[PDB]
Order: sequence, then C-alpha cells, then structure tokens
Amino acid sequence: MQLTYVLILAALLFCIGIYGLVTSRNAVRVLMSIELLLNAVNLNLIGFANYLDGQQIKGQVFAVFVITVAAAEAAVGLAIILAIYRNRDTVDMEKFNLLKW
Amino acid sequence: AVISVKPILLAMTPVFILLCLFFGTRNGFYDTDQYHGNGSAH
Amino acid sequence: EVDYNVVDGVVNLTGFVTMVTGEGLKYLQNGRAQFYALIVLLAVLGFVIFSVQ
Amino acid sequence: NAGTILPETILIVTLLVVLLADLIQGRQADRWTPYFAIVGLGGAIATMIPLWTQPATISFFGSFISDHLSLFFRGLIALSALGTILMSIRYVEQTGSSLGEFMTILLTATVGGMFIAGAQELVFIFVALETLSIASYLLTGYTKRDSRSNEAALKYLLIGAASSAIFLYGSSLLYGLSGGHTQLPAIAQALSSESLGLVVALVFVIAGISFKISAVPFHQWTPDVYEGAPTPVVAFLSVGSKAAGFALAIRFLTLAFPSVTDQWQLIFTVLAILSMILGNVVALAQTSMKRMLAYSSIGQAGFVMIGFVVGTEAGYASMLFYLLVYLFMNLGAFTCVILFSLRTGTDQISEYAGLYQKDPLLTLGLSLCLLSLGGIPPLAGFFGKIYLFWAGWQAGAYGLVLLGLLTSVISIYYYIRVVKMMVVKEPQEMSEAVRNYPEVSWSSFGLRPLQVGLVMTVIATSLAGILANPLFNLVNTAVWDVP
Amino acid sequence: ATDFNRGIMKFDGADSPAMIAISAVLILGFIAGLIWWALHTAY
Amino acid sequence: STFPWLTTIILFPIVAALAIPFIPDPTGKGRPIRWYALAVGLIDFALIVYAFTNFYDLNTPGMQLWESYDWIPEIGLRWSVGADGLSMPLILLTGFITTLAILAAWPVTLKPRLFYFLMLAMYGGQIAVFAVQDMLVFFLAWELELIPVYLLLAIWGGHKRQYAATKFILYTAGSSLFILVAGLAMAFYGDTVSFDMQTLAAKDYALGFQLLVYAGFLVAYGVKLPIVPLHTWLPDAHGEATAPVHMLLAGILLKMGGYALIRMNVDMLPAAHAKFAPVLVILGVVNIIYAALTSYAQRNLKRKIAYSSISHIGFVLIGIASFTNLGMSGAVLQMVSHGLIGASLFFLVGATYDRTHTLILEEMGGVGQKMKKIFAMFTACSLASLALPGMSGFVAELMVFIGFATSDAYSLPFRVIVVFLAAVGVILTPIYLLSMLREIFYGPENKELVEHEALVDAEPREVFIIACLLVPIIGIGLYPKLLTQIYDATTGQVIARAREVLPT
Amino acid sequence: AVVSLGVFALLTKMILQTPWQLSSVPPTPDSITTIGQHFFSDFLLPFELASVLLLMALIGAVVLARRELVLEPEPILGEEVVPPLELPERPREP
Repeated sequence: MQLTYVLILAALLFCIGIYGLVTSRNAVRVLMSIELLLNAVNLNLIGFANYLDGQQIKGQVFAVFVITVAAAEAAVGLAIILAIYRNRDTVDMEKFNLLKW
Repeated sequence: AVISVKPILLAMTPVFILLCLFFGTRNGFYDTDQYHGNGSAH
Repeated sequence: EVDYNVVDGVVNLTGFVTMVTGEGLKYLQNGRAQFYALIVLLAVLGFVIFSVQ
Repeated sequence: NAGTILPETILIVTLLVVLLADLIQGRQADRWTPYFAIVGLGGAIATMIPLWTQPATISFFGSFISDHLSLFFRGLIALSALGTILMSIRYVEQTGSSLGEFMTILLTATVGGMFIAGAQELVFIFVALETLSIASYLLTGYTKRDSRSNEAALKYLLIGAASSAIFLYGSSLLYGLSGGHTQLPAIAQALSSESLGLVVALVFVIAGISFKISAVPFHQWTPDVYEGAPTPVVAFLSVGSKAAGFALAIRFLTLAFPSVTDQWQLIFTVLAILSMILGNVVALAQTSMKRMLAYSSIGQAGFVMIGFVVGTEAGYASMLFYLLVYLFMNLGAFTCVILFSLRTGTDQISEYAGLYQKDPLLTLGLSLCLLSLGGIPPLAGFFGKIYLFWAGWQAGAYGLVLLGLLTSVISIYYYIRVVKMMVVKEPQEMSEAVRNYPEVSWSSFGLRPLQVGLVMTVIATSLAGILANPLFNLVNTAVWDVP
Repeated sequence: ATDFNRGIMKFDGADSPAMIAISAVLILGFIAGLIWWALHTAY
Repeated sequence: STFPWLTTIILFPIVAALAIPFIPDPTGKGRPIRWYALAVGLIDFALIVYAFTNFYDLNTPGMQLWESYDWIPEIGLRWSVGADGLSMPLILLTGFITTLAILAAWPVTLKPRLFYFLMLAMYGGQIAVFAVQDMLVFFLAWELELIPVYLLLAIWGGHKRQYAATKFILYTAGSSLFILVAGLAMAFYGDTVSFDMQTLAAKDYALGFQLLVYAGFLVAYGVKLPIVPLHTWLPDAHGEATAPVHMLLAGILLKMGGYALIRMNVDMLPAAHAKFAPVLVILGVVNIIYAALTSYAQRNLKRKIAYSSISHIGFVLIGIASFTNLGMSGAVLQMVSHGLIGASLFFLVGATYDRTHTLILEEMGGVGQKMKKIFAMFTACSLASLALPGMSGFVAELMVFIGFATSDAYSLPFRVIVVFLAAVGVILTPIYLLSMLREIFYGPENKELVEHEALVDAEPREVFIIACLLVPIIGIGLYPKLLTQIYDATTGQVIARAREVLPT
Repeated sequence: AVVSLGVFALLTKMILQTPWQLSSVPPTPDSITTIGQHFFSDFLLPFELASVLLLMALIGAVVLARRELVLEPEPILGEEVVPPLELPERPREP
C-alpha cells in the first residue's frame, strides 16, 4: 500500500459521487452522493498526512473539520429536503424545475 | 477700424433679460383653448 | 426608402440579434439542478486541458 | 494576539444577544433586536478604523492576516449585513417568521464572510467559506413554505455543497503538493514548478471561488435562487457573499499561486468575457424584478474581473473601488424592490408602471440606483466603470475593455426599461397601483429603517463619484499589501 | 411604405422590395465610388 | 479673474435644478417651477456675458478661463475648464438657446417638476461639453446629456416616443464609448499619462496609431453630428419631440459632434486628418444631397426640417476638411448659424402643431389664412435656411465654397467636382422648404375645421422668441466679423497646426 | 458517465505523474495529543468558528423543519395580502 493507491481510491470515490450527483433522481441520493465527495477529500487528505509530514499531522486536523462541516451540511441539507416535502409532496429532482428560465 | 462684439453684446444683454421676464407674462392660447393639454406633443 | 429600410435595417438588426441571443441563453437554465452540476463538472474538465498546454 | 479579530468578535457577541432575546422574550424582542444588531454592526465597523493605522500584522500563529485588504473587505461584508438588517426588519416580520432567528443566521454569514477576507490557512478558508455557505442556504429557504424558496434552497444546496467539495479537493491537493503546509505563504515557498498537479489544484479551487462570484460556467444557481429567496437575502448574497468570494480570490490566487499566474489570469478572462455577455444579454429577456437584478450581479461580476485579470496596482484598486460602490447600487435598488414588494404584492417589471406620482421617493431611489448600475454620469457606477477601463487600458487588455463597454450599453437598455416603466408611462397605463397604492406612511414597524437605508444609499450612489477622491485613497492603500 | 404614400405628390409606383435593393446598390455605390475617388484624385 | 467662472456656469443649473422638487405652491400645473427655470437660465446666461465682456480677452490663442482643479490624482483626471475660440461662441450659443428653450417650454403641463429639472441638467451639461479640457470629464459631459434628453423624448414627445427614445439612447451611448476608447488610447500613448486636451494635442503619435483613433472618433462624432451613414437615430428622435426639447437637440447637441471634430480630430490628430480629409468632404457633400432629397420626399412636417438639419450640417464637413483659414471659419460659423436657424424653425413647428395637431401636411393647407404672425415668422425663418444673404445662413455657406476651392491641399480635378456637387444643395434647399410653406399656409383649401384644428391664434411670447433669434441670424448676415472676431486667432492656430502636415 | 470517467482519467494522470515529496520520518507520536495541541495553537480560529457554524446549523435546520403548529392560519397584518411563512413576491405569469 503506497500513497498512489490511496489517491486513486479517493479520485474514484470522487467520480462515483460525481456520477451520483448528476444521475440521481431522488433528492436524498444527491445528498448521499455529496457525502461521497466529502469523504473523497478526506481519504485524499489523511493519505496526504500519513505519508507527507506525519510528525505534525496537519491533514488529520483538516480531515476533522471536513467531517464536522459535512455533518452540518447534511443536517441543514435534510431540513431542506423536509421543507420541500411538506409543500411538494414528492422527493423527485425532475419535478422541482419550476424556476427554469 | 473693426466693430467689436463686446460693447454691443453687453448693451443688448440687459435688454434681452428684462424682455424675457416681460414677454412671459403676456401670452395667449396656452391658457384658454389649450387642447394639446398635458402631453405637449401627443 | 433606402434610409428607412437599408441603413435603418442594420440598426434594427443589432437590436434584434441581441434580443434573440438573450432568448437563446435563457434556455440554458432549465431547472433540474443535476444539469447545473453537469456544467460545473464539465468546465472543470475543460480548464484542465485548456491550461496545461 | 486576539486583537486583530475584534471586528469579527463584536459581531460574535451580538449574534448571541439577539439569539437569547428570542428565547428569553419571545417575539417581543423583535422591537429592539434589529437595532441592537445595527449598533453591533456599527460597533464592528467603527473598530476597523483603529485597525487601519496598524502595520498589518499576521496574528493567530500565521493563520490570519490583519492587513488593509482584509480590513476593506471586512467592512464591505459588515456594511452588507448592515444594509440587509435595515431591509429585513419588515420583510421577514411580515411573513410571520421570527425576526431574531433570521438575524442570527444573517450574522453567521457575516462573520463567516469577514473571516474569509483575512484567512491564510487552507482550513480556515474552508471553515469560513462553509459557515458563509451553510448560513446562506438557510436564508434562501427561510420562509420555508413557498415551493419557490424551498426550490431555491435545494438548488443552492446541491451546488453549494458540491462546489465546496470541488474546492476541498483542490485545497487538499495544495496540502499534498507541498510537504504539509496548510498556510498559503508556506504553499508558495514550496511549489513553483507549475506542474500538472498545480493546474488541477488551480481549476478545482476556482470552481468554488468563482461560484460565490457567479461566473457563467458556475453561475447557474444565481438567477434561480435570487427569485426564490427572500429579497434581503438576495440583497445580501450580491454584495456580501459576492465580495467575500472576491475577498478570497485576491487572498488565494495571489498568495497560493504567484508562480502559476498566467493560467488563472487566462481562466478569469474567460470567466469575464462570458459573464459580461451572458450577464447582460440574458437580462434583456427578464420580466421579474429580482431576476433582472440576478443576471445583473452576474454581469457586474465580469466588470470586477476586468481589474482582477490585469494584475496591476491600479487593477486591484479598480475592483475594490467598484465593489465599494457596488454596495451602494445593489442595496439601494434592492431597497426599492422590497419597498415596492411591501406596499403591493408581485414585485416584477410591467407592474412598476404608472409610478413617480404615488411613490416618488421609491422611483428616485430605484432610477438613480439602476442608472448608476448602467454606469451613466455623474453617478457612482460611472466612475467605478471608468476606473475599471482606465486600469484595463493601462496593461494590455484592449478587448476586455471593449467588451466591457459594448456590454455596458446592452446593460443600459434593460436598466432604462425599468426607468421607462416608472416615470415615462402615463397615468392611464398602470396595471398595479391603479389607485391601489397604500399612500405611504413611514410610521409602521421597520419602514423608517427601510427609508434611511434608501436615503443614505442613493446619497452614497449620487455623490460617491463626485466625492470619490477620499474613496480612491482608501482603496489604493489596500493594494500595496497584495503581491 | 403605406404611410410614405400619402395623398400628395408621392407614390410614384416603385416602392417594391425588388426596387429597394436596386436603389441601394446605386446610392451606396455612389458614396463608396466617391470615397475611393477621394483617396486617389485629391493627392 | 480669480473667481471660478466656467466652473460656476457649468455647475449653476445643475445645483439649482435640485431646488425644483422643493419649489412650493403646486396650484395645478407648475407655474412657479416654470418661472424659476427661466429665472436661473437668464442669470446663468448673464454670467456667460459677464465672463465674456470682462474676461474673455479675444484675439488671443488659448483658453482664458483656464481653471485646472484637481479631482482624482490616482487616475489622473482633473476638473480643467477653459474657453478658447472653438468653445466660446458655442458656450455663448448654448446659454442663449437654452434660455429660450425654457421660454419655449411654457405650454408643458404634463410633468413640470420633471421637465425643467432635465432641461436645466442639459443646460449645465451642454456648456460642460465645450468647456472642459479633459478626456474623462469630456466623456462624462458627453454622456451627461444621455439620460435627461432620453426622458425629454420619452415623456413629452409625439407618437412612437419609446421607439425614438430607446433607439437614440442605444445609438449615442453605443457611440460615446469610442470617446472613452480613443481618449484612453491617446492618454496611454508614450509615457505621460495626462488626460488634458492641451498635453494630448502636443503629444506626437504615430501615423498608424492615429488612423485608429481617427476612425474611433469619427464613429463617435459621426453620430451626434449626423454624418449620413450613422444618421438613422436622428429623424426618429427629431421627428417625435416637442418644440423646446428640439431646440436643444438640433440647436446644441448636433454642434457638440462638430466642436469635437475641430478639437479632437484636427488639433490632436493632424496627420490622420490629412490622410482622411477627402473622405470627409465626400461625406459632407453626400450629407447635403441625401438629406435635402429626403426632406423633399417626406411629408411629415416635423420630420422634414429634421432632415434639413442634416443638410446644413453637411457644409461643416467641407469646412473642417479644407485646411483653410476661411474654410474653417465657415465651419464654426455654420455651427452657430444652423443652431440659431434650426431652433427658430423647430420652435414654430411645435407652434404650428399646437394649433393644427396634424403634422401630416396633407390635411393642412390654408393655415396662413387663419394665423398670420406664425406664417410671417415661418417664412422668414425658412428663408434663413435657404442660404439667403442678409442672414447668417448664406455667409456660413459662402465661406465654405470660397474656403474649399482656394486651398493648396487638394488637386484641381478634385476641387471642382466637390464645389459643383456641394452647390447642388443651393438648388435643393428651396425645393422642400418652399413646398412646405406652400402646402401648409398658401391656398384656399382648408381642413375640416370642425373635428381637428378648431382653434387658431398666435401668442405674443412666441413672436418674441423668433424675433430675438433673428437678431443674431440677420446681424451676422450683415456683419460676419461679429462672430469671426471671437475665433479669428484660434482658427488661425488650428489650421496652421495642420498647414505643417499637408505635404504628405 | 462521460464527465465522471473524464475526471477519473484526469486525476489518474495527475496522481501518477506528480512527484510527491513523502517524508521518511516516524509518524503518529501518540496522535491524540498532537491533534489537541493543534486545536489551540495553529487551528484555533477554525475551532471557535466551528461552534458558531454548529449553532447556526441548529438554529436554521430547526426553523426549516419544525411543524407550523403555533399559528398556521395567521394573517398578522397587510398592505396587500401576504400568506404566512412565504415571501411577499407573489407568483404570477406575465
């Protein structure tokens, strides 16, 4: 296990969440794909901290704050899902296109 | 021998000013018939 | 009539190909925020080939 | 060393007093909690003037700078929330939502934006960009039952949480392209080779930097949010969250990438020639008033990027003077959008017609702020555009200023369309307010802050170009601390 | 050309769009023919 | 001489128009607002004469009201004003016409608080064009009359106002940008970053660089002064306007594009002027032949003389691009003559429309039987635009013909064809002006007189505005050295700066 | 599917060709104290702003998801008619 195999794993996890960002039709699967992106930048970061400058781990501190923001981006994000669902009684990303042009 | 513009412009300026203030008071047709009304060229 | 139609037609065409330009890029946005995320991710792929050479 | 963050920590304290008063007093505190946040923002503005004389120290272990550039953008975001609170004192008080709960999320976006302007670590850039972005999704869907604000809070979420992950993957790469070194001055000392890894780290961070400033391949959230959001939030994200993305781009692209500089000055020209075109030609085909000012903020963003791509001492001075007078043009126009949306419903164009005899203070405010947005003399936005094209002509860039001038005449036509349907339409051509205007009072709750935020803004829009010489010296001192 | 053809001495009868283009190439050619005359015949 | 004179004259009607929303007594229409704008327009014109008869100090080349205040040292723009011989007649002409344009704006009762604001904003903003010796203040003052003349057409105008107002504001703001493009190109040439018109004229530019700046200025100044390709904005905005708005349009605003041709295309750009002077006299003749035929082919009354304003402009281009001390003296004279002739003609069109309400000229015929003093003044004002001697419309065109075919710049096969073709407008101007007089006033065949045109009169104030406009028309026609002595020494330096360029 | 395989083809070209300056020092000397020494020396101002971010995320996500059971039919005032908990710009077709 080298540094290179971690970043390819993080880059592959980035493009799986990228594919889930554009192809998902349920609004909650889009938020679940956002957590795939924010764990891609954490898997990229601890691998950057384990192999580069591991004495003073500055990536693992920075990997903590991404976990905290994505915890607050999902709590804010799911309150947005529950706000649309009370008015528009579906969760369907092909049905929210009323602010088109 | 050239007729200079400054003494005849300075002499015609107070004649020009007090006639604009006088001829505004004396006017017709813009207060009695006035079918143009508000819109001055509609 | 060469004034009102020919050299006035060029002036009323600069204001016509700009009004129908803004009514063509008005359709660039269509809702469906997945498509908005597509243009964000495509322009990332554009600028990494455009700027490496 | 915590004396440099005093303009932000005064706003931290009054963020909590207007929160606890909502819990203690329970909607009886809404009569005073806006005015406590005004002097909390005013007390945070007035403590930047003793910080102006300080010789630009770097506090908090090298993770925060207190230079003149960081203090200029801190005052722009603090004035953005000061103008927003004078608007939303009646706006969200009329929707029935809590007033103290609104101005808490509005002040977290302020202190989150104000900490962007002086941040130097990769983590404090991202943390302060998060609490500006996380707070703004809650503000565009604050009304919570509209199916338009809920649709605008969703599109801003799934792009905002997406583009902050593209921003993180470029920020995490900057931690890895150097041997550690989360600080931006320590980044530039380690990487100068201009490799392909530095290019992808550059593209990934201006997918989120140019997402707050709304350039065209990343602008798609802006016209849909700005018509669904509450109009004070629309007024805030156009001068507060937009200058914070410009506060980032000077602090980031000049400190982290001084080696790679002809690449992001080549990308941001493409971001400028696209947002000057698509900001100003698509605003012709707009009927909603908040949607015409939505493409305006995309179009006025390309004027700010004219001074950003030239990279001169007058170029960065041209974008800071334009962003300063931009606050006096948006917050005066958006005041009249709110003041027309409160008297009558349905604030859109071809409903302002037949005015100037019923609301003459609204039409004098809305015309002089939209005419200045077109850049006509002798208003503030004329002189702001003059200094962008003077600094644009100074170092090359002859096609940017020609496109900046040709799209400024297309800018004139849709701004004068609103002045057409305010003052030139006869009183037999009004659709709304056809003897239906509520005969303005300035005695109800929050209308007197709404009026003084209009009078002191058009005065700052009509006279900020004639009296620009103090502002030209206040801006040019904030450029010597820019590499 | 309906408002140009009032009940006075106008409306000669050559207001067709086939005549508009053939009047353009003679009028705009005479200005351009005098401009190209001007840069060579003057000096 | 220590008092700020031209700074006051520019800034007086702007600061005094702010007191118009604070004028009391709105008893019906605005009567005290109407008298307030005449009171400030009169005392500002008196400041122009007081600065002239005491401090102009003529037969002196250079500016004699030169006041260079500092505005923005970071950009390099200064508030530098001054009146030389190319400016001081047009500064005196602007203060004279706009004072009568307030007096012509007496029947306006639509929005009187808004009317006299924008007309005084044009009164401060039109003097500011000829007076400033700068670029970024010149482009400021050029676009200072962009909004208040838009709203003067869009509110108080005919029909198709909104087409005429938005075509105009897109055609002139879309062409004033080339004053910013060429004004910034000249100031950044070399090493000195000065923006004043003095240092920018004395700077030496390359010949290939000046051909771009000359082409940029000709797009910018071929719009306001209507050179016949870029002229389609005019007869819409000049066809749909009231009488007092039109006296500022054709009287003053057309001359700002002719003032800047002598100032910014001959003084500052002499080597590009000589390379592209024969295209101007070609465009100047075809300004006359196109517009005088189109005046004859049109039957709309306000649109007929609107095209006639383009034809009298055509003698200026022959006067500028002739390199003669008498030819250029006829170009500045044509700007002052047509400004007095047009503002007298276009005042009477709004006077004739106020009684007949048609402008179509087919239903008219026999108007001169009903009203007599209007027809007596419509004849004498149209006679001045016939280039009739004894009036200033002739000696303005006489100096152009003599000034062209005596110049040692063009060859003999070129000078005969231009003088022969520019004299076709001597035949063509009595074709439509006398046919307009005949098909409105001459004749027994009147209108219906029951539905339309039920009233007919002639106010004594409308006689005074015509009679005081014919004093500088006839008085220059009987002594053309009355105006030539203002610019005899300045035109002698404008031409001699181009006399050093002509062997090329 | 084009852009997702395109970003992966971009980054695998980027990850492989970039020379990473990995350090041959011994890592993690009890890495729970060096992450708490970092929360109060270097990463201190991110640490205090995370509390204001979490407090805002508890304010806003409650007011965006709580049930409107206090006063749902609540016409408080009016200059023109505005529904409760909705923006005053009412939707209309031009």
